Amino acid sequence: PTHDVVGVGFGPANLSLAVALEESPAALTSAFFERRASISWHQGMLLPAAKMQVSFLKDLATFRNPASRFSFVSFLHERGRLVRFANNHDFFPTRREFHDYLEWAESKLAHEVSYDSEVTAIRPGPGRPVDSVLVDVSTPEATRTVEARNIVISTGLVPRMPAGVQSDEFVWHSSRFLDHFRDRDPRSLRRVAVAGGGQSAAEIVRFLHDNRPDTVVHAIMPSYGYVVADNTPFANQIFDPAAVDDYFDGSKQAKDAFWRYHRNTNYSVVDDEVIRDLYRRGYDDEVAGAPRLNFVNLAHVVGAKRIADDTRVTVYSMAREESYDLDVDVLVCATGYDPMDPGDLLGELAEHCVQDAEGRWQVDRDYRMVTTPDLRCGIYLQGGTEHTHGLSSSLLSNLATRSGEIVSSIERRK
Amino acid sequence: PTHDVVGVGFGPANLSLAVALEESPAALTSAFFERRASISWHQGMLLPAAKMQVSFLKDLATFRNPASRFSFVSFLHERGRLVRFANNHDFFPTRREFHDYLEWAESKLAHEVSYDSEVTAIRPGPGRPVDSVLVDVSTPEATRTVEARNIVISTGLVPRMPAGVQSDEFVWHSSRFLDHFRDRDPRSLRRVAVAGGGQSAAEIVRFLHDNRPDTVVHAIMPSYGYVVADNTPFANQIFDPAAVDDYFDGSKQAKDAFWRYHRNTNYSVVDDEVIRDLYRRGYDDEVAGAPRLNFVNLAHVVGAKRIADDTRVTVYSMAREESYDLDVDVLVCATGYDPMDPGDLLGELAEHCVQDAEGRWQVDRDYRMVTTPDLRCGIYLQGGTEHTHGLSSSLLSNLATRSGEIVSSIERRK
Amino acid sequence: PTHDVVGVGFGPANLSLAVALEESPAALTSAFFERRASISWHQGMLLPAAKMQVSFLKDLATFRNPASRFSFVSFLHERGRLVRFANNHDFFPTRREFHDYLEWAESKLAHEVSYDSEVTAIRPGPGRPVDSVLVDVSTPEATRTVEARNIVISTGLVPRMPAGVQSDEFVWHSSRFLDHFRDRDPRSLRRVAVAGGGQSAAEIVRFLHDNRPDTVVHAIMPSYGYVVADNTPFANQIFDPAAVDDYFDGSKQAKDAFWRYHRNTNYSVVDDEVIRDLYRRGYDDEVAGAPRLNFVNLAHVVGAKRIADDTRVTVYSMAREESYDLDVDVLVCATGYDPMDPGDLLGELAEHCVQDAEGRWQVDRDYRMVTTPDLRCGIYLQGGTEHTHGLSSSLLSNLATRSGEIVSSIERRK
Amino acid sequence: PTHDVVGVGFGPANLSLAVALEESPAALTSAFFERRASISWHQGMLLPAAKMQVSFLKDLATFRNPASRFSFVSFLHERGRLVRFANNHDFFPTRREFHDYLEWAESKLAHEVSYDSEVTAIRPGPGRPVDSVLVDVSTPEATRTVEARNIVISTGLVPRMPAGVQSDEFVWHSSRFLDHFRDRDPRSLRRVAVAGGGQSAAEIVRFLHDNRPDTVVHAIMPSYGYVVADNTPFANQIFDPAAVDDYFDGSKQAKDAFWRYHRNTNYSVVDDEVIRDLYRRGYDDEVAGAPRLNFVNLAHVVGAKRIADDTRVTVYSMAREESYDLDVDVLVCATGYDPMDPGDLLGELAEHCVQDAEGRWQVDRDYRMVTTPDLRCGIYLQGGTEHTHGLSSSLLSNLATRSGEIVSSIERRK
Ligand SMILES: Cc1cc2c(cc1C)N(C[C@H](O)[C@H](O)[C@H](O)COP(=O)(O)OP(=O)(O)OC[C@H]1O[C@@H](n3cnc4c(N)ncnc43)[C@H](O)[C@@H]1O)c1[nH]c(=O)[nH]c(=O)c1N2
Ligand SMILES: Cc1cc2c(cc1C)N(C[C@H](O)[C@H](O)[C@H](O)COP(=O)(O)OP(=O)(O)OC[C@H]1O[C@@H](n3cnc4c(N)ncnc43)[C@H](O)[C@@H]1O)c1[nH]c(=O)[nH]c(=O)c1N2
Ligand SMILES: Cc1cc2c(cc1C)N(C[C@H](O)[C@H](O)[C@H](O)COP(=O)(O)OP(=O)(O)OC[C@H]1O[C@@H](n3cnc4c(N)ncnc43)[C@H](O)[C@@H]1O)c1[nH]c(=O)[nH]c(=O)c1N2
Ligand SMILES: Cc1cc2c(cc1C)N(C[C@H](O)[C@H](O)[C@H](O)COP(=O)(O)OP(=O)(O)OC[C@H]1O[C@@H](n3cnc4c(N)ncnc43)[C@H](O)[C@@H]1O)c1[nH]c(=O)[nH]c(=O)c1N2
Ligand SMILES: NC(=O)c1ccc[n+]([C@@H]2O[C@H](COP(=O)([O-])OP(=O)(O)OC[C@H]3O[C@@H](n4cnc5c(N)ncnc54)[C@H](OP(=O)(O)O)[C@@H]3O)[C@@H](O)[C@H]2O)c1
Ligand SMILES: NC(=O)c1ccc[n+]([C@@H]2O[C@H](COP(=O)([O-])OP(=O)(O)OC[C@H]3O[C@@H](n4cnc5c(N)ncnc54)[C@H](OP(=O)(O)O)[C@@H]3O)[C@@H](O)[C@H]2O)c1
Ligand SMILES: NC(=O)c1ccc[n+]([C@@H]2O[C@H](COP(=O)([O-])OP(=O)(O)OC[C@H]3O[C@@H](n4cnc5c(N)ncnc54)[C@H](OP(=O)(O)O)[C@@H]3O)[C@@H](O)[C@H]2O)c1
Ligand SMILES: [Br-]
Ligand SMILES: [Br-]
Ligand SMILES: [Br-]
Ligand SMILES: [Br-]
Ligand SMILES: [Br-]
Ligand SMILES: [Br-]
Ligand SMILES: [Br-]
Ligand SMILES: [Br-]
Ligand SMILES: [Br-]
Ligand SMILES: [Br-]
Ligand SMILES: [Br-]
Ligand SMILES: [Br-]
Ligand SMILES: [Br-]
Ligand SMILES: [Br-]
Ligand SMILES: [Br-]
Ligand SMILES: [Br-]
Ligand SMILES: [Br-]
Ligand SMILES: [Br-]
Ligand SMILES: [Br-]
Ligand SMILES: [Br-]
Ligand SMILES: [Br-]
Ligand SMILES: [Br-]
Ligand SMILES: [Br-]
Ligand SMILES: [Br-]
Ligand SMILES: [Br-]
Ligand SMILES: [Br-]
Ligand SMILES: [Br-]
Ligand SMILES: [Br-]
Ligand SMILES: [Br-]
Ligand SMILES: [Br-]
Ligand SMILES: [Br-]
Ligand SMILES: [Br-]
Ligand SMILES: [Br-]
Ligand SMILES: [Br-]
Ligand SMILES: [Br-]
Repeated sequence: PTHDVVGVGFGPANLSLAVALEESPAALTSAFFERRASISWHQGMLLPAAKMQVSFLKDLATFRNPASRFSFVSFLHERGRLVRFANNHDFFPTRREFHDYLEWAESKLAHEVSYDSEVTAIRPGPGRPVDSVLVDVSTPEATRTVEARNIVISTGLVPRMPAGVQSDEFVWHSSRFLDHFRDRDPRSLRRVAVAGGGQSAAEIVRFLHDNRPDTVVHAIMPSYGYVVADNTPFANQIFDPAAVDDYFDGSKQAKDAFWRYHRNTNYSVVDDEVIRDLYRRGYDDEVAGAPRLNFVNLAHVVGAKRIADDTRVTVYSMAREESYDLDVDVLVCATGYDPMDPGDLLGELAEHCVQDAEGRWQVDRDYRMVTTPDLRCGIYLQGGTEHTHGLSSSLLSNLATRSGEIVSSIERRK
Repeated sequence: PTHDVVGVGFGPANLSLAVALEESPAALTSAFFERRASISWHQGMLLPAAKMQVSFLKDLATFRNPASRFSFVSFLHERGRLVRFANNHDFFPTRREFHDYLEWAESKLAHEVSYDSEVTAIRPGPGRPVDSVLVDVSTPEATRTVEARNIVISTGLVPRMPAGVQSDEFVWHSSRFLDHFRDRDPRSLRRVAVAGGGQSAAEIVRFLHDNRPDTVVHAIMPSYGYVVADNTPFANQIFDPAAVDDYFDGSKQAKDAFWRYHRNTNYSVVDDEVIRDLYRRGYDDEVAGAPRLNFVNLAHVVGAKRIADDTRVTVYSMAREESYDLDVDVLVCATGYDPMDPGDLLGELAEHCVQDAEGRWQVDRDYRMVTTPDLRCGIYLQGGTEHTHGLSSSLLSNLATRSGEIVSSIERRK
Repeated sequence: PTHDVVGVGFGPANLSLAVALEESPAALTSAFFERRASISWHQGMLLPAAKMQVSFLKDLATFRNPASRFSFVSFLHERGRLVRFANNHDFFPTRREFHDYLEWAESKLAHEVSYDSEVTAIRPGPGRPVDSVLVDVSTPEATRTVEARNIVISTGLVPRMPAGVQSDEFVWHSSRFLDHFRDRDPRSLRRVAVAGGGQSAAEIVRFLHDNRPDTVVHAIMPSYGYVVADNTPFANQIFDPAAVDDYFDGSKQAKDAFWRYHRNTNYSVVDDEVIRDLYRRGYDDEVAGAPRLNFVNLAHVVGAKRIADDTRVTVYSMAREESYDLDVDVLVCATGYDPMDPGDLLGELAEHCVQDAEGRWQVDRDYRMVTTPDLRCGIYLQGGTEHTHGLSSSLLSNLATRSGEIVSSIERRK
Repeated sequence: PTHDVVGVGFGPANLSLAVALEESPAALTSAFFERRASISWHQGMLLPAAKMQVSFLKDLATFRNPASRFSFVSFLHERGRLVRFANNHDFFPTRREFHDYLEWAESKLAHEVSYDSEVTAIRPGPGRPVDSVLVDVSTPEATRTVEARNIVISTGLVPRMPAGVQSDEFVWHSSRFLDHFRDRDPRSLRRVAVAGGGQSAAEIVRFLHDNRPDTVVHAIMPSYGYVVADNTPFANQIFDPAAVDDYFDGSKQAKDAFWRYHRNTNYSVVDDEVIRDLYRRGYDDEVAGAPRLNFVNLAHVVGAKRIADDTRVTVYSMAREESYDLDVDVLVCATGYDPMDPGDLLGELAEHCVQDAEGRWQVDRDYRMVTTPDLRCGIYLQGGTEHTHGLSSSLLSNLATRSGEIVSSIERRK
């Protein structure tokens, strides 16, 4: 049994793909494999006040199909919370509500996703030219192989630790913050260092500040203060379907300009509202004569070691061009992520995939990897297209159109 | 040929009815009559900056059917403006865009509306009990009569001038502001009086101030300054479908409480942003040493007379308890509207319509007039239900659910 | 030793008076008596997030003297927080910071206030015409009498409980909320009823929601939902110095118009941001499937009784026109305040104070009670002038100008 | 006659110096020379809606002296506009009002400024050690020389045109926009090109769009849309007095970090509000079917030539890597400014001024140029300290403290 398309991973990207498949009149067979027991959308960072960074209109389908049964609005309606939501006049749902939306959409699908199923490799199917791929799937009990004419890789961002710092029992990456934080006896995390100046760093500091009154927090970041995230309307355009065209067709000089001017729309920046809230907290503590937030600016974390009952963080100060130590109970590294790497699961098939001068996967407009004539199977990327398709690659801005484009591509080639 | 339902008037209310009819699986025949040449939704007040007072999610259908082909979101999509609109992050479209939406929805309808068709009377059909009504329709060429088992009256708010003031060539009601303003020579309206403290009054003054630099404006209103419109989420809940029930099923005492506390959600009030804009304009003029906005507070317009080339406005000052005369080129009365009244159109049928103690029409929860057993035809009201259904009656807050309940009622009784 | 002026009470109003006295070139002797141990400015309601309802520019002096050593700006500067405050771009300080400001201003004063000193009576001095008043002061150790040519009564708002509800250990007035709440066992206040729809009611509910995850709260109020406080620039003009004149010189009809239209600037209303925050909390709880905020609208508390371990609150529902019982651990009545009344303190002197038709004190523009020729001493009111001077009487909007006018009046008559 | 200090230029910077001198108890003689007829603070860009980029609290003196007779608040009070201003709740005055403030402050000043007086050179005074400088002043009638022990150079930003483009009758720099625009016939500027993506560019485009309904505008900028200006509280800390020290004492690495992360607080960026307003304008035009704003992104103006009745603008597109022409009536270059440079004015004294490795002027913390032993006179810079003191150098953020430090330095050396 050969599937038209197999999806690796089941986060929002492949979920929108599943939705696109179901709404398409094309009869395409599919299977999706997710390593986790269920949809798990950055749960480590599902903090109490966390808000979506995108508008609810930017959901799984609406931009493609304004009357989708899978729209966020449909979700609200079924949950009897559309009227209440509209009264709030906030375009940005909470992360918690959105996570619910995902699970609701997944349930509504006719198709059934295979959970607890980790794709370990993707191999050339039999014959030349290669007309199918073999997908090696590991479940807790067994292992098996499924065959597919096309494959869509959507395995998500990859946590990035500072150079020279390894995650450990008292050194956490932000992605696994709540995982670790639930364990730990409250009276044992009185001193926390948080590395980073981005959205993750800010949210974690805010959470620590609100959730227990006596925690002392060291916010260590290279900038002089949080840099504001740019969500102004002209800016939000870089995420419009048509802007993806602009970026794709543009010269390397144009692509650079994109990053040079508009990297602030997403990377190493903090939403305006979160910034103000942190500032208000700092101000009120000063008034109360009880400072707890220590902003260590123009600095990086360059090392961590456990010494007795204290995690010793080595900080490099740019202002003084000197390193020094910082003893705390826990170091949380909110130091960001690396892009999805298409090459991960590809071994041999990577031989048939085409790189450019600088070594990067070549990708067609329809998110399909460029291959030699030895490969006729479609390898599509949702994620890992930062170089070719732009800033929207890892984000939720363009789920509907990207998924739709991929489905159409697959139908066209069938 | 007897129709299941005939709609009198084709503003947003009956348009949502037409949509509800089309989306309903029930096979109901219908005709709609509009006296104008086309949909004309308060065009006299389609000022440059005018913004909807209701969220785009409150459209013709979405609250009833979250995936309607007639949703505002569908409209944006077809116009290729959904992405752009979402980037704006504003829940409130312009009046101009919304007017487009209505025309777009009307065109989509399978059914064809009869324009240039004024309903002049509604009369008892033949027989007893009365099982149909006769609808007298006047077109430019002819007159005719069509028969219907149910009728839905939605003829809109009725302009209300101040007592003792009649509309005239230099005394206008706000509803016909642009109609009269586009005609006049700019250099002839250097002095304008605007009566009222509501949304209409404020928008007109703002428009006059922005449009031409030398117009002097007298803003005459009973309050000491504009009163802010309440659109905070809890007060807004009075427009929830469920709040209609609360109002309907509530005692007279409870109904009175709605008006006493929440009349400021709509009547005699001005949107926060419009108020601030006017204030900024006044401030900047003062700085420039060139005042043009004269706020005449705690006052009422009590008369107008044309004297040579001047419109003389008689103003009563509450502070002073005396009247005085104000000479301008034009008096614009933004003094509001009276509710729809099915009274005039009904004639003989009114005999079979039951009134309450205070002589008002009794109306069922499904918007259907209470009748004697002599009358079995449904007379539904969209508008004119302020006293039975509450503050949502004349507004856009509840189009989807009201229209849906009327359609269901008609189907149930068939 | 006869003082030119004696101040009864030392809240913000008399503090601004003290400041006005010191800044005036006039050499006037004074004494101030405060019953409490120190300045105590609604400490029972000093909740964590509470924000001033008035701009920092509306402080003790700035409107009168734009370069006062007692300005809020001077306070920030001395505290080394001015730059930090300006960066925040918020016109509204916290209540906690403002309380600090008051104490700071009090300390800076040359004059020394007499604390722990309750004024128990004000009596006619010796002679005719009565030329001085005698002020009976009770300290913890002794009692004494001081003599003054003028007296300024500023004893503040008086807590008002719902009719037929008396405060006790499980039935609190909002004014003493933190007094009772602190140290009460957390696990013993799992069910709280809060009566009222005003700023106090809203802040307490929000605090309860924020500070304890388990607490179930019943918000009981006569309106259908919180009514927004009007702070828009034009309505806010009623607090301008010149608007005091407009109100004072205006007819009874005009005065009524102020209250009819602009009572929503202060009474029985809630700040926009606090409303939205409560709504967001309610929404998120619904999403989480854990409702805790119960809004009991169109209702009022009509009785309370202690029954075993429960406080039984009798609620009257306007919608149903019936009464029912609600069991909670504590009833907090945030039911507002009555105006200051010089009546009690005055005794005999009241004979020489002229009343108008409705039993109310006549007051001159300069806040000086109207007296018979039998009395030449100045009795000034800061507070209790709602009926003569308007909505600014109990508020912080006009401290600088009122205090300045009182000082000037006293100097003029000397 | 030898002055303690001579100021070159009389914009806000030297105005604050004059104020600092006055308020200082030190008896220092001074003269100020301005080449214009009066204070002329970027009048070419005094557009109708233009708003200060800095809080009113950041005025001539307040941060140094919180009760200055020259504060913005004092200004408002004297103008009888303090109450009205506070009611507006806007920290940011209009540029128009601020310009008034400057003139008002100038008039208050006890000592008189010499207008129509252009400093043409600064020379070594006679003898050894060099204890004075000679200032060559050219008035319309005569020329003269004044002597001073110290000199403060504050001659402002210098307009910068694109490379290969020269200002002309139909090619304007933004700084002279209104100067040229008030002259031209309206019907002759139907096609305008505006180069730049900064605050100047945005304001001019907005003005052109609002002013006349039929102007077509080409907005040419290197970014893919306007980049938001960062004004959030933490990033704004870079303008704190203490942040000057951090920048000054910091390594080159640290200084680079300030620019790398926080350049977006001021350069090549646009205020949030202005961006949103432009976007709304674009949206409404599309709805109206009448587009007029053409955003030419990822592009640079590289040339301009007059050809008959057309200004032909050569545009380089980074996306296509090619150049093309656009014909308009006028090209406005809003392409920014170069820093103040004491270089030109200094001449021979420059020999006595020490440069660093990269050939830049070495400046002490007090703003005083580093000199050779023979030179004992103080040469202070207000402006032109970007490389030593940081991003505050050309701005209004720090007038009070900088001026105060310079005055103190002069007194201390005296
Ligand atoms: C805390 C936080 C919050 C947000 C965001 C990031 C972070 C860290 N993002 C960006 C983020 O990339 C986005 O929200 C989604 O996670 C992207 O969807 P994906 O399906 O592509 O990755 P995603 O990570 O969601 O899905 C990957 C899945 O594949 C599974 N998987 C990986 N390898 C596998 C294998 N070998 N076999 C089987 N399964 C495998 C993983 O288990 C995982 O479930 C965002 N962006 C935005 O625009 N707005 C927003 O609000 C947010 N919110
Ligand atoms: C300037 C302005 C702006 C707004 C609003 C009012 C005003 C004055 N409204 C309220 C307004 O009532 C609502 O928007 C609709 O007009 C109501 O729809 P009807 O369909 O009920 O009115 P209208 O929309 O008033 O429908 C009546 C129509 O029937 C026609 N008609 C009358 N008599 C007839 C006859 N005898 N025969 C045939 N046709 C006849 C009329 O010609 C008219 O077209 C509003 N509310 C809100 O909630 N949000 C908002 O943004 C606005 N905007
Ligand atoms: C929780 C809360 C918060 C606010 C406000 C009210 C409340 C309840 N207000 C209004 C409030 O009225 C105002 O802030 C001041 O309290 C009024 O000053 P007095 O100085 O007039 O009152 P208070 O400030 O009430 O002055 C009274 C003092 O006199 C003392 N006293 C009474 N009788 C005495 C006696 N016989 N002998 C000696 N001393 C006696 C009392 O002890 C007390 O210290 C307000 N308004 C606004 O415009 N903005 C705001 O932010 C707020 N904030
Ligand atoms: C349109 C616009 C608007 C703003 C700003 C810039 C621009 C272009 N700025 C920055 C701007 O640099 C600042 O507002 C002041 O102009 C700087 O003060 P200066 O006194 O140093 O220069 P400024 O240019 O104001 O004054 C210099 C003066 O010296 C005179 N002069 C020059 N050479 C001379 C000579 N040889 N002899 C005699 N006189 C001579 C000139 O005539 C001129 O009047 C700003 N920044 C901010 O933080 N907030 C804001 O709101 C603004 N607003
Ligand atoms: N509420 C939400 O929906 C939410 C929450 C969290 C994250 N997200 C999303 O997830 C994505 C990533 O955000 P992110 O904050 O996790 O990552 P991020 O944007 O890459 O931010 C990483 C930060 O850590 C800094 N850093 C790197 N090495 C460091 C070191 N050795 N010491 C100190 N700081 C160091 C980076 O500084 P430099 O770049 O200057 O080197 C940067 O400030 C974004 O798309 C974001 O929007 C969303
Ligand atoms: N942008 C939009 O979508 C828009 C624009 C305009 C209107 N509308 C809507 O249309 C409806 C009507 O609003 P409206 O502003 O036209 O009317 P309105 O709300 O009824 O207000 C009428 C005003 O005139 C005053 N008034 C009455 N008699 C007067 C007199 N003799 N002299 C001076 N003033 C007098 C009223 O004062 P009192 O009430 O105190 O007596 C009131 O302030 C509302 O639903 C509104 O939201 C919407
Ligand atoms: N309302 C106000 O108070 C107000 C008004 C206007 C200005 N200002 C102030 O004045 C100062 C300067 O602002 P500004 O906007 O005048 O200048 P600016 O910040 O320097 O911005 C100049 C812009 O022109 C661009 N540019 C450079 N060469 C170009 C070319 N050949 N073709 C097209 N575009 C080109 C720059 O792009 P790149 O830099 O990316 O190369 C940049 O976006 C700031 O302090 C600003 O805040 C204040
Ligand atoms: Br968005
Ligand atoms: Br719903
Ligand atoms: Br690193
Ligand atoms: Br560890
Ligand atoms: Br970890
Ligand atoms: Br949190
Ligand atoms: Br492009
Ligand atoms: Br540290
Ligand atoms: Br796409
Ligand atoms: Br698509
Ligand atoms: Br709404
Ligand atoms: Br679209
Ligand atoms: Br009319
Ligand atoms: Br307008
Ligand atoms: Br109810
Ligand atoms: Br309904
Ligand atoms: Br329905
Ligand atoms: Br205020
Ligand atoms: Br400070
Ligand atoms: Br109590
Ligand atoms: Br709180
Ligand atoms: Br619930
Ligand atoms: Br007063
Ligand atoms: Br005064
Ligand atoms: Br403008
Ligand atoms: Br600022
Ligand atoms: Br004033
Ligand atoms: Br250039
Ligand atoms: Br040039
Ligand atoms: Br030219
Ligand atoms: Br020029
Ligand atoms: Br530093
Ligand atoms: Br030519
Ligand atoms: Br400094
Ligand atoms: Br200083």
